[PDB]
Amino acid sequence: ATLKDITRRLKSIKNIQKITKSMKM
Amino acid sequence: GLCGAIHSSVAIIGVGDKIRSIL
Amino acid sequence: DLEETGRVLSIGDGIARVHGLRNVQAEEMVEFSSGLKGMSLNLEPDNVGVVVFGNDKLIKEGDIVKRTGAIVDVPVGEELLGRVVDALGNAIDGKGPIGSKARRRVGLKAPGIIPRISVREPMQTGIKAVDSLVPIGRGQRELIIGDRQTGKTSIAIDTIINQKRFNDGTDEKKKLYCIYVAIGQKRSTVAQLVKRLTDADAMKYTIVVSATASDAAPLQYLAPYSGCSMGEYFRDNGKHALIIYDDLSKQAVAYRQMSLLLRRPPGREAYPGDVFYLHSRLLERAAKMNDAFGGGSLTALPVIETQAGDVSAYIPTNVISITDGQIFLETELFYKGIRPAINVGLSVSRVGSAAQTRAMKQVAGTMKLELAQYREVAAFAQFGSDLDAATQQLLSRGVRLTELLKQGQYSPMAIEEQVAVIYAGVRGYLDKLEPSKITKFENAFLSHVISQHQALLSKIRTDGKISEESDAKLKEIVTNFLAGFEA
Amino acid sequence: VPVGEELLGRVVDALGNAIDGKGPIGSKARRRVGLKAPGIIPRISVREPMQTGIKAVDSLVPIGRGQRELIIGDRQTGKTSIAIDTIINQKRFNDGTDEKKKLYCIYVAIGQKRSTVAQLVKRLTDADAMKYTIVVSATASDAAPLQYLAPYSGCSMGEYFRDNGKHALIIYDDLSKQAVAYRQMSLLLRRPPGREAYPGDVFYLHSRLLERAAKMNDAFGGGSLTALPVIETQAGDVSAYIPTNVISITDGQIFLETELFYKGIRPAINVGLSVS
Amino acid sequence: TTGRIVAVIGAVVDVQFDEGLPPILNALEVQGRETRLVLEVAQHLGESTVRTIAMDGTEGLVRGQKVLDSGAPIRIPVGPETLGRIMNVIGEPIDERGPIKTKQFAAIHAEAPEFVEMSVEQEILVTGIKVVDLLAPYAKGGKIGLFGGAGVGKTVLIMELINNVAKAHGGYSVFAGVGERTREGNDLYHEMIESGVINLKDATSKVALVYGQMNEPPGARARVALTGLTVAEYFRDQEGQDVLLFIDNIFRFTQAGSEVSALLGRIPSAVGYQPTLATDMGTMQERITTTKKGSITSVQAIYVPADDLTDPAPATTFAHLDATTVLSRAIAELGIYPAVDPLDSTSRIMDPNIVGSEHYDVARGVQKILQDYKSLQDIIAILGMDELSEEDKLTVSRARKIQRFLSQPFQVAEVFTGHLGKLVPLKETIKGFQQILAGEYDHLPEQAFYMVGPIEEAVAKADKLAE
Amino acid sequence: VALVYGQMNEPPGARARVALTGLTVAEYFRDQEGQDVLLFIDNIFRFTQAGSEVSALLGRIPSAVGYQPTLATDMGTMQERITTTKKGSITSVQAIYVPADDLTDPAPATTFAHLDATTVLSRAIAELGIYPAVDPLDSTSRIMDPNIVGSEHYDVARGVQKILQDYKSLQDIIAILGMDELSEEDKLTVSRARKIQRFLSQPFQVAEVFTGHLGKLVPLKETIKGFQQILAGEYDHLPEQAFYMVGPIEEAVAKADKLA
Amino acid sequence: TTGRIVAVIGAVVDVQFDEGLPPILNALEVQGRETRLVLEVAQHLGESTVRTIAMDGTEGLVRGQKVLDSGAPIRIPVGPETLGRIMNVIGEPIDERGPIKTKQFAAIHAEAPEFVEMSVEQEILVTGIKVVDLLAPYAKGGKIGLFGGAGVGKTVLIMELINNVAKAHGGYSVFAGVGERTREGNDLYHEMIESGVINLKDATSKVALVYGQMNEPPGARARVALTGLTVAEYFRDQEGQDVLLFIDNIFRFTQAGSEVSALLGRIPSAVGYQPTLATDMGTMQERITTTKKGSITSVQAIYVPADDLTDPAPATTFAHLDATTVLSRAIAELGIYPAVDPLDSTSRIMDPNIVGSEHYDVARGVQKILQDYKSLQDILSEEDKLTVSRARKIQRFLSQPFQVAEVFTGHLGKLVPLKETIKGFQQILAGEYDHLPEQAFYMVGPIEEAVAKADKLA
Amino acid sequence: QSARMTAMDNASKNASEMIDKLTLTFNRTRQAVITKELIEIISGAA
Repeated sequence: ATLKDITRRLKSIKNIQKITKSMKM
Repeated sequence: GLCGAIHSSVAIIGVGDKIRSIL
Repeated sequence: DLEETGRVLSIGDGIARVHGLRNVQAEEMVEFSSGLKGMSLNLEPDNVGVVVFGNDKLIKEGDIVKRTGAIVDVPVGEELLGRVVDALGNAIDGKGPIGSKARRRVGLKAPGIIPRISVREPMQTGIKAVDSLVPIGRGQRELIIGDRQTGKTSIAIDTIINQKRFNDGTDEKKKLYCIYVAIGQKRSTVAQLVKRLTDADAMKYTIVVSATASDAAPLQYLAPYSGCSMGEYFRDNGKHALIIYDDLSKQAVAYRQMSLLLRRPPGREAYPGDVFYLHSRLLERAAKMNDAFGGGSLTALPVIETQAGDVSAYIPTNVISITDGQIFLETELFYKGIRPAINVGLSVSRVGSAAQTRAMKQVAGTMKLELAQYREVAAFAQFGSDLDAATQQLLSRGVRLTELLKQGQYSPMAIEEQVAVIYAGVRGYLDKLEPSKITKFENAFLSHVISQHQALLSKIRTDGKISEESDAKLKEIVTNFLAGFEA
Repeated sequence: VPVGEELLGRVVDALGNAIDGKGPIGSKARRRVGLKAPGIIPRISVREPMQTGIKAVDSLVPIGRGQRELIIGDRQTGKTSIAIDTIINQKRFNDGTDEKKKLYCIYVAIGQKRSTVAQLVKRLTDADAMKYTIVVSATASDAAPLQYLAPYSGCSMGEYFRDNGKHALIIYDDLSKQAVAYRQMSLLLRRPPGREAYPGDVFYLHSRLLERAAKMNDAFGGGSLTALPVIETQAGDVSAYIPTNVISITDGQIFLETELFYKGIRPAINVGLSVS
Repeated sequence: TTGRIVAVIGAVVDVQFDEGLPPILNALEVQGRETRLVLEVAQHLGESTVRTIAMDGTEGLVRGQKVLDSGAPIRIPVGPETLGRIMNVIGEPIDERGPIKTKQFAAIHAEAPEFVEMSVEQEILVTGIKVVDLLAPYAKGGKIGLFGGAGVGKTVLIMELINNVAKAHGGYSVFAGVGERTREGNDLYHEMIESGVINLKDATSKVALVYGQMNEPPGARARVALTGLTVAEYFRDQEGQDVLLFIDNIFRFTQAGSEVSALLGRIPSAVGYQPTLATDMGTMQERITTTKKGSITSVQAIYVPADDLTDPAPATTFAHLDATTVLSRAIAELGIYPAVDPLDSTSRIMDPNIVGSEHYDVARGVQKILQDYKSLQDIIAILGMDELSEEDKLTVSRARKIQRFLSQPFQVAEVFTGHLGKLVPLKETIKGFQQILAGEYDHLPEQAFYMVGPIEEAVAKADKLAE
Repeated sequence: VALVYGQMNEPPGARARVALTGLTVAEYFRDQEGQDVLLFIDNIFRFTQAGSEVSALLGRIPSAVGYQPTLATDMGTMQERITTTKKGSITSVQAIYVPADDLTDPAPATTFAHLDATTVLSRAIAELGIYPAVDPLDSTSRIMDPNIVGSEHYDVARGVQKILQDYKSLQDIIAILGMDELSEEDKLTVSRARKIQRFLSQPFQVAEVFTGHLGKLVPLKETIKGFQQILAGEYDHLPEQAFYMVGPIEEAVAKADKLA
Repeated sequence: TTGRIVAVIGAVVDVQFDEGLPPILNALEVQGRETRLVLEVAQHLGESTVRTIAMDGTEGLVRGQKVLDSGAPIRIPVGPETLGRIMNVIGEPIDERGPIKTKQFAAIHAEAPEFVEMSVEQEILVTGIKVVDLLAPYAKGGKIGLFGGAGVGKTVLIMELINNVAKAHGGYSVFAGVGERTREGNDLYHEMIESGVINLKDATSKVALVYGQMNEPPGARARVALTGLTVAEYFRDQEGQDVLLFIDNIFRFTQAGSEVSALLGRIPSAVGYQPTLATDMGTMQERITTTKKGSITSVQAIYVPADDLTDPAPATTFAHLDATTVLSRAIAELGIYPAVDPLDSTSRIMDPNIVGSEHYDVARGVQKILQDYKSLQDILSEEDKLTVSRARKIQRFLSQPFQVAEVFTGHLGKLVPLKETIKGFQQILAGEYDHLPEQAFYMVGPIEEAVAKADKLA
Repeated sequence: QSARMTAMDNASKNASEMIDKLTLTFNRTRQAVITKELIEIISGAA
């Protein structure tokens, strides 16, 4: 909805993407 | 966890901490 | 007479509209009958838009306005050193008159392409993260940028404090006179600031120029330029000066007030179209001169305050683009324990290696590469208990070098002290030391080497690198010191 | 505007004219609409319960006599229903003979459609609640000045009870629509717009109205006027400009959410975000 | 000199003078009014016409109505006779207790103290409020700001500070109600009578009250802060004793300026604010200060529109403060009171050389653990707690206990909490967080730490929670 | 049927007034004939948009999003005529365009309060293949009341909405990790909600070219019964696709039998 | 004719003329001032008054000060004598070497070539750089977006491009610094002298420099790209050349246009940009094209505001670009120079129809094998091992020693002809050199040197 | 181990698509905020 809210979500899903990839490996 | 339907499909002993927390 | 005089038509919000003054020049300083000054920013067919230098309660409709042949200039020279002045160079420290022998216009053009030479002399901050990863050279413009209370002023103050070792020396190339420009701050904050510089014995080579929150907008607008001209005195006489603009966000706000009230067209965030031009005129005046023009320099450290980390807002964008590099400070690093709160990955110096000594250049490269490799893997530093040793080592070297970039306030470090700590992490001597203990280790280690191994620190300075002999001695000291400290 | 007990059981427009077909309104008293709120001295601390009969409200975010408590939320979250249950709740006290426990009610409809106001009135009549209720209605096809005015006029009717040792409750349904009507007038008077095109003093519009809800000390009769203003949010953003403007006026708020509503949490009150 | 009203639009009144035009800031008196109506000169428009801001309602004004120049700005009663009394913007008594028995007066417009008059002294002022004392302590004679969106706890906190600091103060206090609730003014007035800090029968009153609440037109709300602080300036300069100045809410000064800005003929700046927002604020804030002549400890409640801390009004306020207490709805929503953001509250004196290494280390340790947890929350919300390393889930459990131990029942909040109020000594605050950080209470439940005073109550609560 | 037209080839004055022309025709039949009238308008947003175009030419100071300052009053003066009275009935159905899919846009946002029943369509739902693309958690009616539709109707409706809302506020986790990470409890609610979502779809007589299916009309009692049975778990064993694009619940049973 | 200043508001100056008014775009010369002050007409306000944008500072100006209509738009020196020189937006020398003695002058506002003048011929401008020529080739008359900040070898790439185009084709270059930092303008000038692309002692200079520095008014920074364009147009339209034009930075061209529009009181469009964003861009860009006479090809360094590729500025610019050169820090840190990302850099003329069938196949083969190598980085079989060693040798053969970096390094710089590049990567894909070592392919020119590097080091 | 490898591969893909979707929402909102603020400023000035 608001830029601050999206900013936090974006940093969160970016970390998850990396962790999920390492967990796959 | 994080292995899809591994625990749910198989779910008084049970080997695996997911077995007892689910049952 | 309507050629050299005028009458106020209207007055409000620091703007006087004046009839007459047909002979006034654009940007000329005129005088009201009350004694207050004004600057002629708008020359229109039927009036002059005059921006007022003070309270408008002393200006009324029908008041006479006079051209006085006034030149917008400030006192300039070594007499300003140790003094606190307003935007116009008037003493505000209560220590009497400035004994100024020379004056200089506040509004002057920057040196062109030709009179300059590549930036190549180090401007040492004494801050490990900066001197190693965001190096500043003399003549450069390096932005300090971050949200409120991220540690911006502290970087500037520690840099000023750092020059004392050079200024007390005999080397006629290393010295560096400092100018701190306070724009829009509160008076008590500036008073605390000068106390800090006084206790550190830094005021003796420092000029403080201050246009505070209650000062009229045009004064805040001029203050940076006034300070610049003071630094340009050193630049043009074969000397080296450092200017801090703390901060340019507040200067832009003051200029916006004037522009809007002069009814100039608003743009993004209500700033006028010449707001870039405002800061570019100022910051281009920082320069390194070639030997033909005296070899002097002016280095600028502008300060920009961002809002909620938005480095892409209008004023940040402008000053980022103008400068030669940026030191980005962040709130979540500050509270994580990363102090100074520098984002090493985002911060940049386009002058780079050219501004470093050989001693720093022999360790800064390795550190930069290892931290870059660590940043690729850092997200799962706490989510990789079974990942292979190679990436485990990158993480282990990683938050060790990061701990070594942490630094306390008010004790900037000599270059040889910096490289001795950076070498210890780079050559792998702390890989087995618990992360949380490194900051307290370095404090103890540094106190120990300064007091007992000054001969070692001199060898890194006199020889301008870490030799095999120095490497062996540092190995013995670090390893044995580490075992005693971790107990 | 016409002022007094003769308005009870009647539906009137923004100027107190009878719109219910029941005959002319004949009060012995009149009152100005734009009077300033009582200052510090005529007041005394809110201490008497204004019972809604809603468990969640009365227990968690209690309302007293003389208080202002906002009802806020997205469309169709149950806002009007809080006010309606509250009006119906007063029958228990109003049927009695103790005048200090009674609560006379005023429902101000601003910008609503006439059929909605009619269904509202049918509900209040069936519950035998209209007899102690004044309905003040400035609807969607009424000119902007009438909608702007309606809350103040209703407030004046309520201040009658307040200044005569009695207790009144007033509902402003809703202040979002009043702000819109006021925005129109202001833009067309060529007064330059501010945030979201609303006039520079959109806060003052609501703050002067809501300050007039007050609890009076015994010197001034001990009476009270309690206000339940209503604000409609968009996409559930309680933290928006106009919402926080009105939250920053009232003595608390009841925040309703669609998520809670459909989960079976009805009344759909968000506890953490609501306060008294 | 005499003028005539030529225009009226809301709070803005234009007056024409055939002869002696009054200077900007002068107070003008409208004739033919039942109660005194002051207009303040804001601009000279030209054509012998001034533009003015009214200090009361403009209803009933007529074009042609006579207006007298008083020959000075608004002047108000100052001195010891203001103590225990309530005044409005223009100095009139609003407490039904007759005239302010004084004859010393002061203009509400004044120059800020110069740079030479500044004091650099900064020593800790202990509040008994754990979160404030630990993380961002206040300083005696310093400028303190309490930021918050609507309904997050600015006023409750200011009232708790008045309770914890002002009731045992060695000098005088000034409270300025600026654009707030009249009900809160009545609450506070009768509370101070009950406590004896105001006495209606003898001269032992310690507090002077000035109010212009949100029931007043914008001119009043734009100027009441100046009135309130003028009273404070007298007690600072003509006496030399220490003064406490409380303002709720200083935002309302800027808001009132924005309400009339378009009618004063200004093009808007960002977010609908007046172009003069920052200089307006600067000329007012720079008077609110300690000097070499005397000390003012100022505590200002600061409203944050739409909860946005980047809003020009609060954003411009930060630089005027020495200590900042930032309240958050995100925290209040959790039942954590006071709703202080431990990762957005700062203080000049949070320095190891001032508070000592022990205090500083624990404060930074608390902030680190909380920032580490904040960064983890979102990851664990999706991937789960079981994915965390033992080191991470230890920082999670300790952080959640630390978050709770920062909450505290206030004496002034007993009507909201259902708990008896508590005041915690600084020594106990440091020890308590030290022990949690050190893992000394890892075995205790989370909730034991919620809504208590000293750490001994958390232990006792944990025992009570067993059975 | 009487027809009145002022389409998107017309200048804004015509587009702003043509709705009034339509209303006037209906008003006659309602009042001077006291008869049941149906009024269909496609599309009432266009009235407000046309108003925005003229307002810009009238030199008004604009309101939010560039709209006419008179948006709400103009709409009110028009909408308040579209109504049943004691004199006669108008059942009105107005198609309402939503600019850039933004329901908070002043045009659609101001329209809501003028309605007794709202059917809100969703692009996201259409893209999933659910037609009609009705948002079951954003469509409302004043007669959704147990005292009006009876407790059985009301209970099944609210029960359907509860399971759909419970499915909705799991979307965050599902989008990342999929359905296989959820608890057995949540998996059950997801499976039923997905079947309900599909059983809410329906072939229209009018959309036969696009669906490829014969149109279906379902009696109210059959609608109640079908969703009642799904909520009760009577068809937990059936595949989700069986519930897609059918009429009564019996067709979903027959469809599943052909699959397995 | 002579007009009079009636208004001065910042860099905006109004001038009244008694007789015929100067047309919009005409240069006006302010009388009685130390240096030269040009005012460009922007509007006819009515009542014999024009509104102008100033090309330098306006301080010290008086109402009534005399102003001369030049009779034309800003006119600048054009010809061979511009090569090696630095001029400003109004064509004045700023290198302190004296007048730029051309036999022609030309107006900086010139209409883009007409429809009938258009060339349909699609031709590769051979740069002699392996990464560029093979994978993301430049098109004659095309525009190339140059991406990457600093420290990625931008200037060395630029200098080598100038060196190579002059050496291979015989075409000169023009560098327009739009919002040039004065410090970096000095650095570039002296670096060009060191590399030899500027010669101060003879007439062999390969570039003409045009600088619009950051401290200059909006009007100057807005028009300086046009000045550079005009210098380039001479070499095309008068000497039949395939000319190179560098614009550093295109965003600062847009930004200066936004500032000028703001100053003239024009209402801002989306995101604060000028309402004329697309036409400001179009009237400039369309002058860069292939005509019957020759071509101007342009390399344009791109700044992307807020890293938002959908921002009006980059979005509008992207419409005019035919190729990209992406300079990468990751490629630089791997020691590969030029630091051009071989997968991110693209070209519209990478087509089996425009470039050869042999060109397309090999380049597609290099792309596939580099992407497949990245796929196998996560994880091999005999086929996978063969594709890994082939790709690693391809990564190195994409690197190149530059002629411009010869005095600094000592390593002989190489210009590699197009067909030599294609056959070089063709012989690696076929596995013909998988018999030979890997690091023999690092920092060499033609493939014959990589064979010799294996013949010598065996 | 196969199932975890599988599920995490898909999760990392879903995260990727969500990052893109969110970045696009972010940037549309980023642009809209700037445009809206400017339109309010222009309207006030006119």
